[PDB]
Amino acid sequence: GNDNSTATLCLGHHAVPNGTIVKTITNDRIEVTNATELVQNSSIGKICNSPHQILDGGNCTLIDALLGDPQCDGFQNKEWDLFVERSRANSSCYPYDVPDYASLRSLVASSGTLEFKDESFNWTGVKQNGTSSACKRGSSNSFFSRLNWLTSLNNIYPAQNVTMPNKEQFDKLYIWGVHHPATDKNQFSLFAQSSGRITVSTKRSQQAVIPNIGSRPRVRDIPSRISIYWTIVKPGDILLINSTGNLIAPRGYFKIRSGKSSIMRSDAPIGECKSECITPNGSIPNDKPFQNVNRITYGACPRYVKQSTLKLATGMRNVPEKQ
Amino acid sequence: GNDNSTATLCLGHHAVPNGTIVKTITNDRIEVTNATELVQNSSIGKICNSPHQILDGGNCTLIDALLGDPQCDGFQNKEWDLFVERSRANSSCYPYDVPDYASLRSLVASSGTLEFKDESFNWTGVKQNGTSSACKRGSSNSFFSRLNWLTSLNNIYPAQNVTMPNKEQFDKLYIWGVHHPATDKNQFSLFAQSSGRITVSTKRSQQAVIPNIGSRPRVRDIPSRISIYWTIVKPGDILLINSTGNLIAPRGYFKIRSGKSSIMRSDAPIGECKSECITPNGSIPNDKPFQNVNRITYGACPRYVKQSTLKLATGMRNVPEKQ
Amino acid sequence: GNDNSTATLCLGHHAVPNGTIVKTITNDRIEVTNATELVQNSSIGKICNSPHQILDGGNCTLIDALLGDPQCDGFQNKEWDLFVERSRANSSCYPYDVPDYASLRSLVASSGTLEFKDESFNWTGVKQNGTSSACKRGSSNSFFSRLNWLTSLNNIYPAQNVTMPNKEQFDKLYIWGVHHPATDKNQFSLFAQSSGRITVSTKRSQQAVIPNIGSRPRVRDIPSRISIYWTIVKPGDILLINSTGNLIAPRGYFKIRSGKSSIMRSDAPIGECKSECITPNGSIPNDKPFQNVNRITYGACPRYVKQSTLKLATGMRNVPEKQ
Amino acid sequence: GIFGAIAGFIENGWEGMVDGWYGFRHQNSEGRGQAADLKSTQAAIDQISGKLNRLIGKTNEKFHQIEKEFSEVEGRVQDLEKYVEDTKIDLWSYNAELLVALENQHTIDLTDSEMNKLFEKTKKQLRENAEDMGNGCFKIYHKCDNACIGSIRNETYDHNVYRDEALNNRFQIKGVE
Amino acid sequence: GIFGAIAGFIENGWEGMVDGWYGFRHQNSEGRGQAADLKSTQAAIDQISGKLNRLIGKTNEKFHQIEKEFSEVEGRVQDLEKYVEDTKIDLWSYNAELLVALENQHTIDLTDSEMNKLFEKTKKQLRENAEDMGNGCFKIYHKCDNACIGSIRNETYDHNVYRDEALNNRFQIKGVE
Amino acid sequence: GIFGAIAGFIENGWEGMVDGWYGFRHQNSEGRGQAADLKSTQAAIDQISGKLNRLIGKTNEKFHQIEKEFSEVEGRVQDLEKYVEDTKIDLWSYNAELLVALENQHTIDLTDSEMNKLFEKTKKQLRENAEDMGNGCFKIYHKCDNACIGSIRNETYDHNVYRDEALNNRFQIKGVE
Ligand SMILES: *[C@@H]1O[C@H](CO)[C@@H](O[C@@H]2O[C@H](CO)[C@@H](O[C@@H]3O[C@H](CO[C@H]4O[C@H](CO[C@H]5O[C@H](CO)[C@@H](O)[C@H](O)[C@@H]5O)[C@@H](O)[C@H](O[C@H]5O[C@H](CO)[C@@H](O)[C@H](O)[C@@H]5O)[C@@H]4O)[C@@H](O)[C@H](O[C@H]4O[C@H](CO)[C@@H](O)[C@H](O)[C@@H]4O)[C@@H]3O)[C@H](O)[C@H]2NC(C)=O)[C@H](O)[C@H]1NC(C)=O
Ligand SMILES: *[C@@H]1O[C@H](CO)[C@@H](O[C@@H]2O[C@H](CO)[C@@H](O[C@@H]3O[C@H](CO[C@H]4O[C@H](CO[C@H]5O[C@H](CO)[C@@H](O)[C@H](O)[C@@H]5O)[C@@H](O)[C@H](O[C@H]5O[C@H](CO)[C@@H](O)[C@H](O)[C@@H]5O)[C@@H]4O)[C@@H](O)[C@H](O[C@H]4O[C@H](CO)[C@@H](O)[C@H](O)[C@@H]4O)[C@@H]3O)[C@H](O)[C@H]2NC(C)=O)[C@H](O)[C@H]1NC(C)=O
Ligand SMILES: *[C@@H]1O[C@H](CO)[C@@H](O[C@@H]2O[C@H](CO)[C@@H](O[C@@H]3O[C@H](CO[C@H]4O[C@H](CO[C@H]5O[C@H](CO)[C@@H](O)[C@H](O)[C@@H]5O)[C@@H](O)[C@H](O[C@H]5O[C@H](CO)[C@@H](O)[C@H](O)[C@@H]5O)[C@@H]4O)[C@@H](O)[C@H](O[C@H]4O[C@H](CO)[C@@H](O)[C@H](O)[C@@H]4O)[C@@H]3O)[C@H](O)[C@H]2NC(C)=O)[C@H](O)[C@H]1NC(C)=O
Ligand SMILES: *[C@@H]1O[C@H](CO)[C@@H](O[C@@H]2O[C@H](CO)[C@@H](O[C@@H]3O[C@H](CO[C@H]4O[C@H](CO)[C@@H](O)[C@H](O)[C@@H]4O)[C@@H](O)[C@H](O[C@H]4O[C@H](CO)[C@@H](O)[C@H](O)[C@@H]4O)[C@@H]3O)[C@H](O)[C@H]2NC(C)=O)[C@H](O)[C@H]1NC(C)=O
Ligand SMILES: *[C@@H]1O[C@H](CO)[C@@H](O[C@@H]2O[C@H](CO)[C@@H](O[C@@H]3O[C@H](CO[C@H]4O[C@H](CO)[C@@H](O)[C@H](O)[C@@H]4O)[C@@H](O)[C@H](O[C@H]4O[C@H](CO)[C@@H](O)[C@H](O)[C@@H]4O)[C@@H]3O)[C@H](O)[C@H]2NC(C)=O)[C@H](O)[C@H]1NC(C)=O
Ligand SMILES: *[C@@H]1O[C@H](CO)[C@@H](O[C@@H]2O[C@H](CO)[C@@H](O[C@@H]3O[C@H](CO)[C@@H](O)[C@H](O)[C@@H]3O)[C@H](O)[C@H]2NC(C)=O)[C@H](O)[C@H]1NC(C)=O
Ligand SMILES: *[C@@H]1O[C@H](CO)[C@@H](O[C@@H]2O[C@H](CO)[C@@H](O)[C@H](O)[C@H]2NC(C)=O)[C@H](O)[C@H]1NC(C)=O
Ligand SMILES: *[C@@H]1O[C@H](CO)[C@@H](O[C@@H]2O[C@H](CO)[C@@H](O)[C@H](O)[C@H]2NC(C)=O)[C@H](O)[C@H]1NC(C)=O
Ligand SMILES: *[C@@H]1O[C@H](CO)[C@@H](O[C@@H]2O[C@H](CO)[C@@H](O)[C@H](O)[C@H]2NC(C)=O)[C@H](O)[C@H]1NC(C)=O
Ligand SMILES: *[C@@H]1O[C@H](CO)[C@@H](O)[C@H](O)[C@H]1NC(C)=O
Ligand SMILES: *[C@@H]1O[C@H](CO)[C@@H](O)[C@H](O)[C@H]1NC(C)=O
Ligand SMILES: *[C@@H]1O[C@H](CO)[C@@H](O)[C@H](O)[C@H]1NC(C)=O
Repeated sequence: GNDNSTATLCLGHHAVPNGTIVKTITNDRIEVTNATELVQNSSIGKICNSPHQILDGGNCTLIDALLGDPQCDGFQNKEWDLFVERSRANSSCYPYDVPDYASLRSLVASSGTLEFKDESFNWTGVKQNGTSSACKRGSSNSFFSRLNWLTSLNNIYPAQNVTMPNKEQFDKLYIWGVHHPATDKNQFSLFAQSSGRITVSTKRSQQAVIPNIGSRPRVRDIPSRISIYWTIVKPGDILLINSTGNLIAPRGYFKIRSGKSSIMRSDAPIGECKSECITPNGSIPNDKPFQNVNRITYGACPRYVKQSTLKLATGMRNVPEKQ
Repeated sequence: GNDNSTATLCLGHHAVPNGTIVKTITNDRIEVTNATELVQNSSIGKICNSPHQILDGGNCTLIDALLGDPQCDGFQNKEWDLFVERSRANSSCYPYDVPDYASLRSLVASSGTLEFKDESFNWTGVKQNGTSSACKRGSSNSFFSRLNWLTSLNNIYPAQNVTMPNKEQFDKLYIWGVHHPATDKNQFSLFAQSSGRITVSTKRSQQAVIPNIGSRPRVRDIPSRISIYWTIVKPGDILLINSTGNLIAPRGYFKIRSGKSSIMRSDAPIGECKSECITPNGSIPNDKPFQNVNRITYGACPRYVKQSTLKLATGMRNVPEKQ
Repeated sequence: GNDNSTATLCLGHHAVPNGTIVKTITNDRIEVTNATELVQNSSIGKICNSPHQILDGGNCTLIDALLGDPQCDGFQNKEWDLFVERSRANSSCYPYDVPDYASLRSLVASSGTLEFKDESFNWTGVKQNGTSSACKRGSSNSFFSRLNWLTSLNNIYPAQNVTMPNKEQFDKLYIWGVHHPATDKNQFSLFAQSSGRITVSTKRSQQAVIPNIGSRPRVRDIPSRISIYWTIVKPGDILLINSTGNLIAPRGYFKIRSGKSSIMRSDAPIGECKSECITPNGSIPNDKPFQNVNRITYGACPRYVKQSTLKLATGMRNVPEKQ
Repeated sequence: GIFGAIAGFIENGWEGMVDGWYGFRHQNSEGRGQAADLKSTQAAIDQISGKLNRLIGKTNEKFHQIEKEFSEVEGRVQDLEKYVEDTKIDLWSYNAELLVALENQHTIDLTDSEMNKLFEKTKKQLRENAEDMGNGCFKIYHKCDNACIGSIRNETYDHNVYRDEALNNRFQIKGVE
Repeated sequence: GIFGAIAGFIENGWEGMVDGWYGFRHQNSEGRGQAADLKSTQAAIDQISGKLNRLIGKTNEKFHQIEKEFSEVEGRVQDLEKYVEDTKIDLWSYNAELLVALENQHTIDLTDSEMNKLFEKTKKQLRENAEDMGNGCFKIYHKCDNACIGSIRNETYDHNVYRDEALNNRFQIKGVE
Repeated sequence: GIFGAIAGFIENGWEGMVDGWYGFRHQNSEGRGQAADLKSTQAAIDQISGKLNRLIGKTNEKFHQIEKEFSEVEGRVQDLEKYVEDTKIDLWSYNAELLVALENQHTIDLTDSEMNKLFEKTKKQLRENAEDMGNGCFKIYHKCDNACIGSIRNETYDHNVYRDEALNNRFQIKGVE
């Protein structure tokens, strides 16, 4: 109440007129003089191509580039730390399918390298270099650039027996296929055999595919399909291709390795910023401990939480005056 | 003490003669004036049919109803939010097996809808609506109500070529089988072919099954088996069945969707209470944050913990008097 | 300050000139009078065989002992709680492969029992005890001790139709194989059939394997391979063997149970200690709550954490004297 | 007991309380009475029942999940499904044990602090009109009737009214010899 | 508020403060003044911003992971992949909620304790030269100018100089009757 | 340093103590001595080694688990097995870091409070016979021999015996002018 003789000395704390709401263990609603946000909830909206190398999938998908699709002709021996394939990709060549599409796509993405070194397979008494009317590069009939459609020559398809040992110090990737004809007439015209059979084996694992003749719905004016397999040859192993008939022979091997590369499905345009995380929504700042923009992340991204907001108390309780 | 002088003013805290033991971070045994239980350890013992729709599996299983078993004849186009199949289910029709039984059972349970709209497949020169002596509905020979056992007519089995475009806006479910004959004499009797072959394919995925002739142990007076596959046709796709022989043709498609439905194995009787969780032991109260009655739960059930008791201290430490 | 009239009494706490650094929630570097380590970062460097029974794999692998490899001839009906297979194991018999090697190896490890009781299969008009020149036991030609290589007698291979119903109360394990011949001449010489077929079926599940004739790379002077399947007969099923040829028939059943047994890959010098945890690096003390030596553990082992150091404060803040 | 107001200087607990948690006990020349402090117990009630509010009401609706019981034995993928479900249980078992341990310890310390500050608040009001025995009791040296005891109870007590009287009974003992 | 120095005996805050967190207010015969305590706020600043340092900067580089979105409906293996990813999200959601709750509660109690110990430290320095009004405000009885308050403000105050003077104003009221 | 009895008003530590954690130092006309309080250190010891008891002894017996190292490269199912095991390691890494952080902070606060209540308990026993210098030390104004100093040590001290003597040496300075 103030006086003239004695003194007075009080203690206090600073406060702000407009505080921030936070959540504690005992109070679901409590005011704090200053609070920060822990979860990221926004993105720049554009992918960024640094520091990790980012290859745009363009008009096709990874496996399409693995086969030599003319739409992915520009991916000739290209590496990437993240293959951003787009949802608008369309197959624009001879129809094909993979019995283990999920396994093959993830395996190639992990290597992150499309290095190709063609090898001279010793095919004898057969017409190699097969072409189809469903794969037009430069307005001319063609086929997959990484595959070899073997077709009988002079209406004769002698049985093959070839081998290709490994001298290198890495796991080679031989990718071959099996041609399923639509009709029995197609089987005899191309291959001159009532029923073919294939055996691709190594010293450790063996494979055997019997072609399944049968008419299938027309896609890209082609009623037949090709089923594409793959084999791994470690150093010290020897590959052996028997191939009585119906073989879409490989041409070389893909240099498989292991690293920090992967694949992602996204539609955000590529940019030029610097960011340590890539998500399908786009690059995000890499400072907040948590985030909720997208569960699929690449890089040193913050953890994903369901909660959209998490306020952390940085100041004391805000108890204003007046009122 | 007390006096005829100035004062005495003590402060205290309430307590009870019999407290409850709790566990803290520093004391494995400490008394608290009042504590609550956080883990649920008991069940009502009866499954309850509200608010989630619950369909009793009856005498058979989901896949048995998916085929048309007479024991499941009452499941004609029925939907459910939880299919409670019983352990006493017994197959009472033609013996069958599924190479991917786990995948097929989970897929149908997720849709939670047995809607069936038959389509008139264009089978020519063949005997449709085939029956069998191992499935007697009304004391008369019959077969699966959702399958069509094609058999050769006049000892002739012409090759088929049929199609079925998808014009709806949902993924159709065509379920077909292949008949494995017990003996070579059987293979000629119903099918008039030395060796059959089947090709069911769409624009995106293809399948091909060759029947495996061979005698198998007798169950329900039948030495043969039927293996049942399934195919999914998205809108804009088209189905194609080639079927040289041995095809257990489908009749229609099941309306596949996605929702909150699932399957569960249980033996508790069906009641009429209101509960938000269903477990094989039975419906449980939904108030306690944790539970340990059963790991398999459906609905908004509490989390499962190994500990059977977890006491939470609500009052202060209990320090009684006397003694 | 002292005097000669009044007294003086201060309070204090003990401290050490050299303390230990610890990490708290608010101080990444703070000194404590005494702290302890929580993560185990070292091992004895050797496995040891107490209290759990430990069987050394020796020169071969578990599946090699499952077939009768002469290298594992000493594993005749031996049980274990942990099969420590070695990285130097080399196959020393007829080359073989398993389509589900991962599944078969895990199943046998879980049972942890190589009990074998041979059953007299009734093979008629065929040569039993088929021997191969790729497996020398006692400098003489032999084959797998648990498999029976059926070969045609007098250039005649009658079809086989035999059973073996189950009377015991445990799941029998019939392990059989199919012989893939390298060349068509080999197929006729051994089995006298143009093309074989195999059918192993029970009342619950059925199997059918057609041999894949084809040349394969030479290992141990053998161009052919044997692919080994397996079947489980429950207490009440009846196994049925049905094959025109190419059958590497079983000799009995491996008694299957479930218990606290598993396989592990290691290279440590198995000893004579007693320890409740067995990691591939060795045996670790079982007192620290966490550890970081190896992610693969067997027994009551602590929990693997990435952190190599976690110091727990078991004292007070060390604020020293002087300075 | 991190503050010391429970099981510390207070010997025991008062079982004869039904109108609150923390209270008072006084004896005067005109009689003896008892009453509780509504403000103190209400504050501790909010910070105890509030923990129940945080625990109860979590939304964890889950409908379709992988199989957890197996009538067969297949191999690799069956082992993986069992390993995933078991790991989830083990992680949540530690989360439940840690949560109850922290909540129980904090609750005990919270009630301990809530009465240590009631003792401090009362002692501040009485100024040098009273002292403490070290057992939670006071000695108000003014000749306090029932009115002033209650006046202290709802936090209104002018110490200057009884200031010069209490100093006589605290320092002027036997007329300073 | 586990000590009671915030929203306890201190009734309201001081919005007119930009030069510190915890400070002083005084009025003498020569005027009224205000000044903050840089030592008290620095102790709480280090123990608050340090929590930001622990949270920010974690290295969790992950490059190749299982598929998390599906255009197919496969069955068993598709369900397991979804279940594993969903379980990871659910567990980390509880970890984030629990962590932010413990950090916020500890921070509030930390700042509350910092003012309680500043009041205790100030009271110790003044010895019996003054008292407390029960609202966090002392009542210095010495005939003091602007000099003492700054000296107390930076922890240097010899009570013996003003000891015998403050005794008359505290105990020798109206000449002990 | 939540309470302030460690690194607060106490300037330094005492390396010369082997018989306990918290102790006393006194000087009288008959000599200087030192002895520790067994009751205070035992209370903290039980609440310090108890945390060791909770951590050590957990039963988590696991025998059969999925494969964790791979000599081949399979594909989809191989990736899932690696993701599950890695996720379990990452979650348990955070659980260990959080647990050791909460335990260490609570440990430091517990010892800090255990000596703050020792100062409060001692001061309550002394009543107004002494004061404090603000560094954990008192001035027992009574002519205390060795017997009464140790009498306070094991909690037996009737202040009424030395009450009028201490008031003379504390308030009647130079005969009140
Ligand atoms: C077993 O059963 C199966 C299933 O039924 C059956 O397979 C069907 O076989 C028939 C023939 O017997 C197939 O029909 C043929 O398809 C050919 C091409 O027609 C399609 O492609 C045209 C070109 O499109 C391309 O080019 C344009 C640019 O020009 C571009 O935009 C497109 O994207 C694409 O790249 C397309 O124009 C055409 O569409 C016309 O026709 C359809 C259907 O009537 C109509 O809806 C459209 O509006 C439009 O008018 C179509 O999509 C081709 O070989 C052939 O057409 C020639 O022959 C017929 C008959 O002689 C003439 O009338 C016609 O003028 C042409 O000369 C014919 O249309 C059919 O697609 C198959 N279906 C499936 C599902 O596989 C098997 O044959 C049966 N038997 C056996 C033994 O297997
Ligand atoms: C390749 O090898 C396989 C495997 O060996 C082989 O397949 C076997 O084939 C033989 C015939 O060659 C099968 O045996 C036949 O089974 C028929 C039915 O018999 C069974 O069912 C009877 C009825 O049970 C039903 O009904 C009752 C109510 O009435 C109900 O309770 C039951 O639950 C069920 O629904 C049942 O009574 C009978 O059991 C009797 O016999 C067994 C065995 O002796 C005995 O243990 C019982 O106590 C009881 O007495 C049995 O379970 C039937 O066709 C047939 O019986 C007739 O023929 C024989 C021979 O002429 C007469 O003796 C008899 O009186 C009848 O007229 C016979 O029993 C056998 O089941 C097959 N095995 C397997 C594993 O599938 C192939 O043929 C071989 N070759 C080829 C080319 O594949
Ligand atoms: C389809 O194509 C495939 C692929 O090309 C083809 O398969 C090849 O077939 C040829 C024959 O046509 C195979 O070569 C034969 O291999 C036989 C054995 O030779 C190997 O084994 C020798 C023994 O090693 C064992 O014993 C020693 C101790 O003695 C021990 O240390 C070893 O570990 C092991 O246990 C080994 O010495 C030998 O190595 C010699 O030769 C190689 C190659 O020249 C050389 O690199 C070495 O330095 C060393 O000199 C080898 O590893 C055997 O049948 C045969 O040898 C006889 O015949 C030839 C030809 O008449 C004579 O010159 C020789 O003196 C012997 O009499 C021959 O070497 C070849 O291995 C196959 N390759 C694959 C990959 O499978 C198919 O035949 C084709 N056709 C069909 C229808 O399928
Ligand atoms: C998917 O569905 C299609 C459509 O049904 C099936 O295709 C049919 O396949 C069958 C066999 O399974 C075919 O039937 C036979 O085809 C042959 C046709 O002969 C060709 O070659 C001779 C060579 O001299 C020519 O003269 C002739 O013109 C043909 O080019 C012959 O083997 C058979 O014909 C003989 O026998 C019949 C017996 O009834 C007599 O009527 C004939 O006169 C002749 O003596 C026979 O016709 C059939 O033609 C195919 N249809 C079509 C439209 O191509 C697929 O098999 C089926 N696929 C699967 C996997 O299920
Ligand atoms: C992997 O690759 C190998 C190597 O190419 C393949 O092996 C070849 O298989 C083909 C068939 O697919 C063989 O070709 C045919 O083999 C037969 C040989 O006849 C044998 O039996 C008769 C019995 O009277 C004897 O007289 C004769 O000497 C042989 O022992 C015959 O069916 C064929 O020969 C007849 O027809 C031809 C037609 O051109 C005539 O020139 C002949 O004079 C004769 O009339 C024909 O030769 C071939 O021989 C095999 N090669 C080898 C080196 O063995 C595998 O099949 C393949 N495997 C896979 C899985 O792809
Ligand atoms: C084998 O099965 C087919 C169907 O898969 C049978 O077709 C059945 O044909 C009869 C003809 O009388 C249909 O009955 C009619 O149906 C409607 C009302 O549903 C109406 O037109 C009439 O009142 C009459 O009841 C019957 O519905 C139809 N079945 C189905 C499932 O649609 C066929 O007869 C069977 N046999 C053979 C040899 O194909
Ligand atoms: C505090 O409580 C006491 C009683 O517990 C109140 O004392 C009463 O005061 C009224 C006037 O307000 C008198 O008429 C009564 O005689 C008093 N009762 C007794 C038993 O002495 C006191 O007023 C309360 N104070 C406030 C501010 O609510
Ligand atoms: C605490 O601060 C006060 C001022 O707020 C200081 O007092 C001054 O002391 C100097 C000598 O050191 C004198 O010349 C000034 O006249 C004093 N100012 C006032 C307003 O009285 C005091 O010295 C400071 N103490 C410390 C230890 O730094
Ligand atoms: C507290 O400890 C002191 C000594 O530290 C005890 O004082 C002794 O008391 C006995 C009788 O009990 C005398 O014979 C001794 O001469 C005393 N020793 C000293 C050094 O003065 C005291 O009794 C203890 N109090 C209690 C309650 O145990
Ligand atoms: C009253 O205040 C005046 C200045 O207004 C001052 O000179 C005087 O000393 C003060 N008197 C007392 C008794 O405090
Ligand atoms: C601040 O709080 C007041 C109420 O105290 C509210 O009306 C106002 O909208 C808030 N914001 C600002 C910018 O004043
Ligand atoms: C002493 O107690 C009596 C009742 O026993 C009471 O009337 C009297 O006032 C008391 N005396 C004093 C001095 O308090």
